[PDB]
Amino acid sequence: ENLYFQHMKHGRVFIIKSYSEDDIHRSIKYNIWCSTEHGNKRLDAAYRSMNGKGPVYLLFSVNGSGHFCGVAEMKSAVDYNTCAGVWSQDWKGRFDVRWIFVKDVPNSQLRHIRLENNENKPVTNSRDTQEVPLEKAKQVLKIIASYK
Ligand SMILES: CCc1[nH]c(=O)[nH]c(=O)c1N
Ligand SMILES: [Cl-]
Ligand SMILES: [Cl-]
Repeated sequence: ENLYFQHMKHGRVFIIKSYSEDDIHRSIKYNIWCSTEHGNKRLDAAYRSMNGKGPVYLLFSVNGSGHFCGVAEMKSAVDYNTCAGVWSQDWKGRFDVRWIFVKDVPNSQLRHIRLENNENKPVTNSRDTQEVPLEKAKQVLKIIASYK
């Protein structure tokens, strides 16, 4: 048995959807990310209200790719006035992350997990910065960690 994830009771988990493999590569290399304006606001609020009591996890997936590509933890609030044009298309600001898992996990492994906060759609049909309920997030994390 593996009961690790089933015992975490603090933490918030968001889907990250990127159009760009370049941005993913840059994020892994430099441990930074940037979302949309409303995406940045959502993550920032979750980071600041969490007050170090638990992690904010980011489950990354390239739009159209058919798989998730890894997991990172948010590691700073959003800095909204930073150098422009560092990403594939010319985004306002930056926050620190720490990538803790880089592995392709097919959507087939995950599509049976549905989000009650998103019309019961499969977690694999999420938009950028879709939040995941913690009990579903525990299931997703365990599948990602278990995939070979
Ligand atoms: C700048 C990183 C980023 N952030 C986002 O929210 N959507 C994307 O497609 C993407 N490449
Ligand atoms: Cl890894
Ligand atoms: Cl699919």
